Amino acid sequence: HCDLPCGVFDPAQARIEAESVKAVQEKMAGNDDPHFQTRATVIKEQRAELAKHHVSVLWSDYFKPPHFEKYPELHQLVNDTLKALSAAKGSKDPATGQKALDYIAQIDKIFWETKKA
Amino acid sequence: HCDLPCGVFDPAQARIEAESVKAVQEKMAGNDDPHFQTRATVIKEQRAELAKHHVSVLWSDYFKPPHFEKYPELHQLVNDTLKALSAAKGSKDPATGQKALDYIAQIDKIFWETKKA
Amino acid sequence: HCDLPCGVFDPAQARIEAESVKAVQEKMAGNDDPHFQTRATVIKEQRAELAKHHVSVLWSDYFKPPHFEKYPELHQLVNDTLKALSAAKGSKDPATGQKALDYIAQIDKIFWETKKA
Amino acid sequence: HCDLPCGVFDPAQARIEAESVKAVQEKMAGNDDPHFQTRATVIKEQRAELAKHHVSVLWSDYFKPPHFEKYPELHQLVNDTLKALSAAKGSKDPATGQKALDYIAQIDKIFWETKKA
Amino acid sequence: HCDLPCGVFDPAQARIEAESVKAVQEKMAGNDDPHFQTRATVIKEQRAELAKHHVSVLWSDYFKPPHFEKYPELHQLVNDTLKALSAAKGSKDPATGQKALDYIAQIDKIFWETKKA
Amino acid sequence: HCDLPCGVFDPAQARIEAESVKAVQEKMAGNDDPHFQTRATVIKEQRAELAKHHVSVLWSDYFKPPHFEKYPELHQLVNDTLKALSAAKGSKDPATGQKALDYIAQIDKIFWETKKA
Ligand SMILES: [Br-]
Ligand SMILES: [Br-]
Ligand SMILES: [Br-]
Ligand SMILES: [Br-]
Ligand SMILES: [Br-]
Ligand SMILES: [Br-]
Ligand code: NI
Ligand code: NI
Ligand code: NI
Ligand code: NI
Ligand code: NI
Ligand code: NI
Repeated sequence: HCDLPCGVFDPAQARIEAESVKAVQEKMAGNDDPHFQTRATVIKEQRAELAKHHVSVLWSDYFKPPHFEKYPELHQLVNDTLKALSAAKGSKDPATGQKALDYIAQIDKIFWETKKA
Repeated sequence: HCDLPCGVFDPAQARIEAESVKAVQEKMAGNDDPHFQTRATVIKEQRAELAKHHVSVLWSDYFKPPHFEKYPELHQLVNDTLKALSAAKGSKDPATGQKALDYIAQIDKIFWETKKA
Repeated sequence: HCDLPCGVFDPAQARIEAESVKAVQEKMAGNDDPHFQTRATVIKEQRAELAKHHVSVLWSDYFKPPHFEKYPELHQLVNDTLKALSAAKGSKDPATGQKALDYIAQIDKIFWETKKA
Repeated sequence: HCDLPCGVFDPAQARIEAESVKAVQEKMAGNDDPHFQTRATVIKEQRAELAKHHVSVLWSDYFKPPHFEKYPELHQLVNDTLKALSAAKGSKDPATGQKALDYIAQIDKIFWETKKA
Repeated sequence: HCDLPCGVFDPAQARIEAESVKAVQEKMAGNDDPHFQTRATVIKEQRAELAKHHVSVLWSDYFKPPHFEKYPELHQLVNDTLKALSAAKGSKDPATGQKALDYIAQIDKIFWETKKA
Repeated sequence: HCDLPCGVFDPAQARIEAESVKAVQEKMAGNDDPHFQTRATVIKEQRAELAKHHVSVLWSDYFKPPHFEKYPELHQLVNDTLKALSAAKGSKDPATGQKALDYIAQIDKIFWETKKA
């Protein structure tokens, strides 16, 4: 994931960050204190950006042309995932974090498929 | 490029960082001091990574589905640029820096078209 | 701008980040959602800080003593630009973003002159 | 892992970075090219520091007084893990990476036990 | 503080960042402007996290087994300090900043004792 | 130092980073192992950049126009300090770290003078 190549990649990195995004959204629903809301906004923004970086890294650094041929929809899937993450970043609705988790889950399925074969 | 959205994008950001990459490769042929070679290596890894970030952001944050219908080669183009920037990161040969610039120039051409219509 | 030296500089880097600052200020007048206001605030703080970094780097890493003899107001100009960017960071008023851009435009004019002779 | 608290933590974040460390060390044995060795060293330093951050965050933000009560050896385990990561930073021997991984595994078991309550 | 080892550490780095935390908290009592409160919250989060990094680095990179031997309460002191910093992150009350500072002062005395040998 | 303004500034931040630069230089003189040299180069580059950021921050964010009038040589002093730090960054000679420490010491003298009055 580090560009050597070192060869170690796992969508879990994108996932755990996007799970933090959703968790923050959930918490924001429970406590309207402006200072808390602000800190939640700060943290959500950071985690969502890290999730994007991880998803982008799988796409540029791990996935190769044979993968793009086998999965013609992967380019657009990655793009939509990144857009979903930016949508979650801009929203307090955990359903937006969940949508981005849903997309990452589709990438993860494909990822582990390429690991078998 | 900050994800607000703020709507301020320019592939010049990627290009300037990719220019630094090619310039650093060029300097590496000029001075065999191991300390200098190592600093050039540090700097090149960082600038190439920034270039990759700028390219990725254009793709995810600036380009939208209408652009992708109009330019069906754009997803693959962005993927190629990022892989070219990875190849430059791994190399001392300025030809690799140039190849990354050439891809960026193709993104730049598409980008300014989308600013017209 | 990486300090190798690589010799690749362009005040466009500062300018684009300062444009994002003014754009974010402009958006803040458009949408009173507190969550949106807070994200705009996060993003503006970051982009202004990047702009300040780019300006500082030009001053320390690109401009050299001959430039300072030729442009004796340049030190104070750079100081003013950075303080203008701090003032924009602290404000929602796009006039502050504009003032920072105006100073950057003066650095830009000096910069391109030094590229000629 | 972000400090809201959001309550999302997983020692897998430290693991994955430490796996990269070990993977780099192994790659260093098979390509004596000076530029490659330098890049491998640069990347290793980065990923080892990320792994440390993730371990430190678990210890400061996730683990709580009753955990330190139940596991009187946790403080020292976390300290030994961080030192094992620094030892891996300073070394090309994959045995050092592996030792860091063995420590993170001890943290991972404790972590998941604490999530059972 | 960088992990060479270079052997240059000073708890003053944590102190200065924690002093900023407390200074922000105090400033928050005197300007109820929503934008100012938001920026103060953003900056506080950043500086508290820097202070934590500096404290964590001391503990992992500077302190050694004989220090932990001589000061059996060091592990818990460092943990309490990090938690005090998180409490300051989450609060507008300068008493929380001050408590973080009082903990860093306990670390600072121990540090300087260990530099006497 | 954080741009609120919070009002907390201390040249010690620049100093401790520049002291790390010098310490690394000293160590590089003692151990010619290429892996160690590389890691030292990495670390020195990072610390020197952080020292520059701190010096630049005093200059833009702390020092004000009354200070520049009272100390007409301060602008150029800061510029030369930053250049000295970039010189140390590019060198393994600790005398270069010491020169940058010398310059910071001149800034520090002025800084504490402005704190009295
Ligand atoms: Br890779
Ligand atoms: Br945007
Ligand atoms: Br340069
Ligand atoms: Br937490
Ligand atoms: Br150390
Ligand atoms: Br300030
Ligand atoms: Ni990797
Ligand atoms: Ni933007
Ligand atoms: Ni450069
Ligand atoms: Ni978290
Ligand atoms: Ni150090
Ligand atoms: Ni401050």
